[PDB]
Amino acid sequence: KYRSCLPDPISTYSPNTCPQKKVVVGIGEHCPG
Amino acid sequence: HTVCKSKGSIRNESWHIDSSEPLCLFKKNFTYNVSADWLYFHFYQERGVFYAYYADVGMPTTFLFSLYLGTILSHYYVMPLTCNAITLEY
Ligand SMILES: *[C@@H]1O[C@H](CO)[C@@H](O[C@@H]2O[C@H](CO)[C@@H](O)[C@H](O)[C@H]2NC(C)=O)[C@H](O)[C@H]1NC(C)=O
Ligand SMILES: *[C@@H]1O[C@H](CO)[C@@H](O)[C@H](O)[C@H]1NC(C)=O
Repeated sequence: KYRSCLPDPISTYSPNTCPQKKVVVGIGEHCPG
Repeated sequence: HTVCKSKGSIRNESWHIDSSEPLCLFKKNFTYNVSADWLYFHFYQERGVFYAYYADVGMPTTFLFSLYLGTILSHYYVMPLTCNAITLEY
């Protein structure tokens, strides 16, 4: 589906809106992206 | 969608479309009892390791295999069957 993640997803003012959530890497897993 | 080996549609194949053999990680063949009523399967994952158990005779299941992927599996499908004469439960 189509889309604010503005200006950057790392320093966004509202992290609850951008779909790119911040997660940590578990055991036996890699970086999701 | 998959088809039967008795009377199929005009397509006869819809699993993949890639021509060149892609890079794989695990490809095996197993045997099962043909004169059976139910086949029990147990798939799961833990710490990036995918385990699968299979049974053809009896209700309890036995170890079948286990492999390493490194990612997290999300979805699964059933690949509906398309045949001309057929009952089918899953
Ligand atoms: C697993 O078994 C299947 C058949 O059940 C094999 O697929 C056949 O492979 C031969 C030789 O490569 C081909 O000539 C046939 O056309 C294939 N049949 C089908 C329906 O694809 C498969 O190669 C086996 N895999 C392994 C690793 O042994
Ligand atoms: C397959 O199952 C039938 C009955 O369900 C049994 O009689 C037969 O011995 C089984 N064959 C194998 C190879 O397990």
